[PDB]
Amino acid sequence: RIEEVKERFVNLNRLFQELVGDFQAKSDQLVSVIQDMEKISENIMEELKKSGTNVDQIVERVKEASSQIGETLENIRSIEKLIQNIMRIARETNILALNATIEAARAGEAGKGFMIVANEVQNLSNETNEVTKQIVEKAREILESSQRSLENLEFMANLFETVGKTLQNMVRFMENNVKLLQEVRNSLDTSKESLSEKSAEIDSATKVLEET
Amino acid sequence: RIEEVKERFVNLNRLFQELVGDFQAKSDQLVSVIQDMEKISENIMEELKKSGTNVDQIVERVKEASSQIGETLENIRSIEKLIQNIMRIARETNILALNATIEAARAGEAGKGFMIVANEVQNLSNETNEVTKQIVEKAREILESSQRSLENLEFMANLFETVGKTLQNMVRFMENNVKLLQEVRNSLDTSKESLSEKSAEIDSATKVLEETA
Repeated sequence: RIEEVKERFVNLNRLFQELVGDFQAKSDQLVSVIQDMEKISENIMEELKKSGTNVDQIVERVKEASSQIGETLENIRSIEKLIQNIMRIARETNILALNATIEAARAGEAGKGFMIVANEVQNLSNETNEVTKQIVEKAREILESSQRSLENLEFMANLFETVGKTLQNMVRFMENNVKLLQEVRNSLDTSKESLSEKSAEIDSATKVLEET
Repeated sequence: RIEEVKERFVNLNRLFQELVGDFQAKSDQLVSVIQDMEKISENIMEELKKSGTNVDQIVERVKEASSQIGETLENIRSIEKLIQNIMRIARETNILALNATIEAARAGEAGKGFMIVANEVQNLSNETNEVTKQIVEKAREILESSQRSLENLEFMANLFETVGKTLQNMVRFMENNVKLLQEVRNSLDTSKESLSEKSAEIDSATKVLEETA
């Protein structure tokens, strides 16, 4: 009759033992899965850090390529001012020769020698002016090319903006991920311990009942 | 005596129940963060993939940028060819100016004026020669810059190549991590429900005992 209610306790004790036992098994198994990727996560965080250095270098490299394009733009400006000077020299040489040929014709037979030489200096002056425009044409091509480069570099800087922001969002997510996982493990370990402690006390108490 | 044990169970069960309830509360809160993180993860994966295509575009653009420097390289080389032509012309004009002073000097006093113009043409030719030297100096500095920029683009291209890989690695991790998250959620979901049923069963049975015997 009293032995009748004893089986009730023992039975209840079994229920606790089976519950905690399952809990221990479930959480340890969960903890193992979390741990299994703890290594893979360290490599990733270390990779995100090195990524920041690559990002920083790229931002400066793009900066450097721009200032350099800005250097040849300056040099072309100089070449253009210089080539214009050559052009003026050609023109000044040209009228000196032209006016030379006129006066050469003023004088008689002796002027013929000077006339011929002055005629050639003219042709040469006109040829220099011709090459000059060819250089201008090239200089202008380089200006066009350079402008397309500066725009291409801005396009790159624009597009890379998202890339930098994305890696930053990744680093943050990784911190929050690590933190969430820690809390998960923390709740599991803490709960398993306190609960297992509880069934341990329920087990002993049970032993007392049957013991005497 | 059945009493001291019965009171022991009642007390222990009570405390036991408080603990389970506590794990369920904290469990619920963690699950809420997991779910939110799975959504955040989804967005970051989309960001990662967009950065990938962005980097691909950039890889193609640095190649274009390299073509542009090379074209300036061809043109600046064409300019040096053209400058040499002007240099030959200036030499050719100088000796003509030289044979001119001589002829004027042999003409007599009437050649004094023709000597002046020829002397100036010489000087002008010499002038062209000097300006040309400055142009050569500038034309080389552009080459120096262009090559320097070509090496910058080269190291840039391979720098974008590292980021591109890193991006694919991140995509790989996020895909994996999302699975872990889903797995932890599911594990928590099922355990909460079973722990609840099992704990309720023991709770009821404790109450049935506490009231009898």
